Amino acid sequence: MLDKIVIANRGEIALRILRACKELGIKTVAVHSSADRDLKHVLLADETVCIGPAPSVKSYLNIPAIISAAEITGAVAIHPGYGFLSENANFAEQVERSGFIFIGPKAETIRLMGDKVSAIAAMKKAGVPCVPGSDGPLGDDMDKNRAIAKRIGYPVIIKASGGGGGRGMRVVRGDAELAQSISMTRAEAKAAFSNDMVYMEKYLENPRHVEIQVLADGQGNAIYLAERDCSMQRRHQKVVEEAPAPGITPELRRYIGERCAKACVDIGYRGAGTFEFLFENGEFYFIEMNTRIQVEHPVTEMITGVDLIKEQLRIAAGQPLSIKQEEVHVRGHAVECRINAEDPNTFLPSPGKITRFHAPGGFGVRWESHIYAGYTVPPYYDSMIGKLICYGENRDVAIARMKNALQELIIDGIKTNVDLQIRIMNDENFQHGGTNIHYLEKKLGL
Ligand SMILES: Nc1ncc(C(=O)c2cccc(Br)c2)o1
Ligand SMILES: [Cl-]
Repeated sequence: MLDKIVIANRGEIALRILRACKELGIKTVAVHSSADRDLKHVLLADETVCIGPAPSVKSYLNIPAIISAAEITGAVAIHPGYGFLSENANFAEQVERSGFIFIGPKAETIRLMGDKVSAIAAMKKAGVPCVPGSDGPLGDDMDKNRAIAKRIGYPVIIKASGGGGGRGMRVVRGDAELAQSISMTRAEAKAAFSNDMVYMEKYLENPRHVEIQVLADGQGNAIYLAERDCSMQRRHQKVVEEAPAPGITPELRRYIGERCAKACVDIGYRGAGTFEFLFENGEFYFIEMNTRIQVEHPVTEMITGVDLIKEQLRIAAGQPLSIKQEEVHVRGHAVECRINAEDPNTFLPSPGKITRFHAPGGFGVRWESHIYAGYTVPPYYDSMIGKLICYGENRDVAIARMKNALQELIIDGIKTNVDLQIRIMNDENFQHGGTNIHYLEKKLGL
C-alpha cells in the first residue's frame, strides 16, 4: 500500500479521498489554499501544507507548489480528485517525471481522452459505438464541409476537439448556417483552449446522458460497474445523477459495458474512468471519456458495493482489482442530489458563513460534505458544497428517501438549491424516469 499521499484537491472530494486513505492506512497530506485552512479534511489530515493564496491559479492549479508539497512531506503519490488538474496531462507527466505516482491513467491516456477527435477514433476502432460524424477534424474547404454535412444528414453539431462537457459547440440545421457555425466554434475553441480543431457529429435532438463506470488495474483486468443517468442539467452542469439508468435492461448494460471494458484493454487504460454516451431511441453513442474519478461516483458505489476511491489507490499501489466482472451485480437504486451554495433566482454562487447546519441520517442515506456549522463557504471555488445520496431496493424507495433526507437537511446563513432539489424529486416526469438532457432548463423556463 502507498505509504503517504498528497490530496491535491479541496472540499467534499478531498474529504472523500481522506476517508478512503484512512481506511487503507495511508498517511494523508492535505495541501490547501490560505482560504481553506479550516476545511474538514485539512483538520483531519495527518500533515498539512499551505500551497498558496486563495485564487486557484496560485494554489490548486499551482503545479510547482503541489509537487514541492509532495517532496517536502516524503509523499509517494498525488490524488488530483476531480476538476483542477485531474485531466491535465502535463501535470500527470510532471508528477511522474518528478518521481511520484499520479493516481490516474498514464499521461498519454489522459492526453488521448482530452483530444475528442482522437478519442472517438480510438473508441470506434475498439468497437465502441460512436455518433455518426466526420471521423476527423474539419478543414477550411466549405465544399468538403457541406459534403460531410450531407453525408451525415442535417441536423449536425460542430464540436471543439479540445473541448467537452457541453462546452464549445453549435447546432447546424442547414447549409446557410454551416460556415459561420464552424467559424464561431473554431474561434471560441482557440480563445479557450489555444486549439482551434473542430469536428462534426449527427445532432441528436433529445438524448439522455448515460455514462459507464470502468476500473482497470495494471494486471490487465478491466471491468464495468454499470451506468449512471446524468441528464438532469443546468447550463451543462449536472444537478441530479442516478444509478442504474431507468429503462436500461441487463442486456443493454452487458452489451455496452463489455465494449467499454474491451476498449480499456485495447488502449491500455489504468484506474477509474467514465465513458459518456448519448442515449436515444434505445441506442448508445460515445461522445467523450473522463479519466478522473467524478463527482457522481457515489451512486455507482451504492448499487455495486465497490468503493471506487479505494480501488484507485489499490490500483496505484500495484494491487489487482478487488472484484471480478462476474462478482459485480447491480442491486437496488441510488439517486444523488448536488447541494450548491447558489441564489435561487440568479443561479450565481452564494458564498458566506453557515450559521446552523444539520445533516440528514437514516437507512440508505449518505451525506458527502465538508461543511459544518460556523464554516464559511469561500467565494473563490465551485458552488457545490455537498452531495446527498440516497439508496433504496428500487428507484421509488431511493426517491422517497431523498425527499425525506432533503427535508431534514438544514443549511442556514447561505442560500442553497435544497428547495429546487425537492421540486425535482416531486416532478412527475422525473418520478416516471428517463427525462432527457434538456428537461430541467425547459421545466424552469416554463
Ligand atoms: N451528436 C450530438 N448531439 C448532441 C450532442 C451534445 O453533446 C449536446 C449536449 C448538450 C446539449 C446539446 Br444542444 C448538445 O452531441
Ligand atoms: Cl466530475
